[PDB]
Amino acid sequence: TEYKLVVVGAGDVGKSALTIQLIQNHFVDEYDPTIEDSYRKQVVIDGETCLLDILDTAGQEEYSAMRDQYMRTGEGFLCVFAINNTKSFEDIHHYREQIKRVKDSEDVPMVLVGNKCDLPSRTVDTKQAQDLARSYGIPFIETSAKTRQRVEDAFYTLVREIRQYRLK
Amino acid sequence: TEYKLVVVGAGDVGKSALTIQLIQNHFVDEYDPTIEDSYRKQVVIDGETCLLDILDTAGQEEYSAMRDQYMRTGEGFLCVFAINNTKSFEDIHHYREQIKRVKDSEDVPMVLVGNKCDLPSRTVDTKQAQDLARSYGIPFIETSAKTRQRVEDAFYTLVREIRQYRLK
Ligand SMILES: Nc1nc2c(ncn2[C@@H]2O[C@H](COP(=O)(O)OP(=O)(O)O)[C@@H](O)[C@H]2O)c(=O)[nH]1
Ligand SMILES: Nc1nc2c(ncn2[C@@H]2O[C@H](COP(=O)(O)OP(=O)(O)O)[C@@H](O)[C@H]2O)c(=O)[nH]1
Ligand code: NA
Ligand code: NA
Repeated sequence: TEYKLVVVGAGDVGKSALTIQLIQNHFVDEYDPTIEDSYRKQVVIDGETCLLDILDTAGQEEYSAMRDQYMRTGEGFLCVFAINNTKSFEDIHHYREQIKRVKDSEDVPMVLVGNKCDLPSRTVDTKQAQDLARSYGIPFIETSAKTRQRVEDAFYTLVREIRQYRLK
Repeated sequence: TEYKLVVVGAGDVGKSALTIQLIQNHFVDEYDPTIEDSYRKQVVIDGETCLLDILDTAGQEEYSAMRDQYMRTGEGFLCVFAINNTKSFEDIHHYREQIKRVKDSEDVPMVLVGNKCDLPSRTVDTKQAQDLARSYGIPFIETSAKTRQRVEDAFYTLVREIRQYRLK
């Protein structure tokens, strides 16, 4: 039932920062007196209960056995790069292709995110990213976790993509 | 083929500290000229290629959709508590029971670890832990990631447990 979001992308692009910001304003204390302590947190986005996972192959998942399992379990993917990191943008295709392979489908809920849009030191232009998103058939959003710009929007977009996919 | 180790336990018991220490002295640069860049890191413990994963339900996996998948993929479990944290010891049974349930088996390679054995502020006695390990049928090891005591031993023990299990 819950929407399973997975944030993917190169290391140091702001996956953790984005997810923490989102959770900060979206967690609810859910009351259930038939469980220990009675109050578990859950994340609710655009009126949907969401589960959230970060696939971090640069850090926490470098020596991991779980990469393909994150991709099989995940329902929608936020593919993140940083606007000051050309390599992180170049890495998007590899992640996208992986997910496509694992899920064995051309149609996966995905949103492309260019993070750190507050930085003056841009090397990835909006148009480059737009072209990429358009090739994939997916939305593109620029975000900044530092300044809190379009963070909720990116997650909201992905939720909506998953909602549309589920209606098929 | 590779040994899939999963470190489980309450938050702040030293799972990350233990795993980082282990990796520090066990990673090898593996040369393979048919791949990009030619040199991927791998972890080798007791002459076995290992993959390493931390299940952290207090942090990185609190809102996660992946708990049961970590347990299904994992082959051996390092169950960690801290000797100054009574609650973290009380939580071991819950983790153990979860893994048993997910894997549908009484026989899972497991090692019980009491971490932070360098601390003077003990509330879990060695005998308590020994009794627990003995009930489970598994080794118990006290460790300190801070002072670097028995860290390799704990992982070596779990590797050996997995080796024995695989020989069945
Ligand atoms: N200027 C700026 N820095 C950011 C932004 N998001 C994250 N960072 C920083 O980038 C680094 C990597 O962030 P982190 O969330 O750890 O990236 P992850 O490795 O992809 O999870 C940290 O220093 C963050 O503070 C952002 O939108 N703008
Ligand atoms: N004294 C002491 N502190 C430790 C030890 N291992 C970890 N810590 C500290 O305990 C805290 C939690 O460690 P961390 O690895 O983040 O725990 P995790 O949440 O289980 O991954 C940090 O402040 C670590 O530095 C240890 O063996 N001894
Ligand atoms: Na790493
Ligand atoms: Na958390």
